[PDB]
Amino acid sequence: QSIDQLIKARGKVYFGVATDQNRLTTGKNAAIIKADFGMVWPEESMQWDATEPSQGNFNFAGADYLVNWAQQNGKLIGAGCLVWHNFLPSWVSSITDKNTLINVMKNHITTLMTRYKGKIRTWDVVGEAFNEDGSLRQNVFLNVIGEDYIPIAFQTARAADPNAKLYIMDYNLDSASYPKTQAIVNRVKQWRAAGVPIDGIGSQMHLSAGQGAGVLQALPLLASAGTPEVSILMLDVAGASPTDYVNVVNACLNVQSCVGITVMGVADPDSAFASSTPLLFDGNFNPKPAYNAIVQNLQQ
Ligand SMILES: O=[N+]([O-])c1ccc2nn[nH]c2c1
Repeated sequence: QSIDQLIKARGKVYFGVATDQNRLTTGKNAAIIKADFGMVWPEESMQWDATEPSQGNFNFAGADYLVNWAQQNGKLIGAGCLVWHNFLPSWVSSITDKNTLINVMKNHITTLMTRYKGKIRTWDVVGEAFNEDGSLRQNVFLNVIGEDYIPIAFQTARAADPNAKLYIMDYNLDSASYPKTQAIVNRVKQWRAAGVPIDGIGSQMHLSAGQGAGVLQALPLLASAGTPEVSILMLDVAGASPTDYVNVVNACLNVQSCVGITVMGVADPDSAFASSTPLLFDGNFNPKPAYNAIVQNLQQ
C-alpha cells in the first residue's frame, strides 16, 4: 500500500522523501519511490556547495537529474536550501562587505529558482536561522547583512518564481514549551505582518525516541504563526517505533495547514544515522512495522 495515496485520500497533498541521483540509480530506491511516495527532495544536489562551488560558476547536473526523474514519474518536487550555514562554500562565508554579500545571495537565489521556474512546488529558502534560546543564529548572513537577510531572501525568492511556496525551516521545534519553537512563531508572525512572503514553516523532525508524542502539541503551535502551510521535513525516528511514527502522522492530520510529510530517506543503511535504524524500510528494502502502522492508521 502507498502511504502517499492514502494520505492524499485523507485530504493531504503528499507523502515525500529525500533522495538524489546516487540513490535513484542503485538498489530498489527508485521502485519504492515510484510506488509509495508522491514528492521528492534532493538531499544534497541543490545545496550551495553543489550548485555554486565557485561564484557565478553553477553546476546543475545532479539537480537536473532529480527534476527530470520527478517529472517523468509524476512526482511533486521540493528543493532547498537556498540560504543557511550548512553546505556553504568558504568563498561565501569569507565575504565581509554587506552590498557584496546581498548581491551574491540574491544571485544564488534567483539563478536556482529561475532555472526550475514553475516546476518546484516548495522551496526551503532559509534554514536553521535560530539558536536554541530563540535568538538568531550568527551565520555569515547575520554577521554581515544583519537580520534583514531573511526578509531580503524571501522577497527575492518570491520575485523569481511566484508559483512556488516559500518556507523557513528549523530543527528542535518539537516541543511546545521549548524557547526555539515559540521564538520562530513570534518572528514569522511579525515578518508576515510586514508583508514578507513566508508561505510555510518546515519542521526538521530528526527525532529521538518518544518525541512523537510532543509533536501533537508543537505542530499546532507552529500553525498558529499563520503561515499558509506547515510541513514536516527530514523525518526520521531513532528506533523507528510505530508509536512515534503514528503520532507524527496524527499531528499532521490534526493540523489543517500541514500539507504533508517528508522522510529523510528510504532504507536504514543509507541513513546518516543508520545504526539507530530510524527509517521506514530495512536494509533488505522491506517495509518495517512502522510503515505498516502508518498504512493501517490512514486506512482507518
Ligand atoms: O525534507 N527533507 O528531507 C529535506 C532535505 C534537504 C533539504 N534541503 N532543503 N530543504 C530540505 C528538505
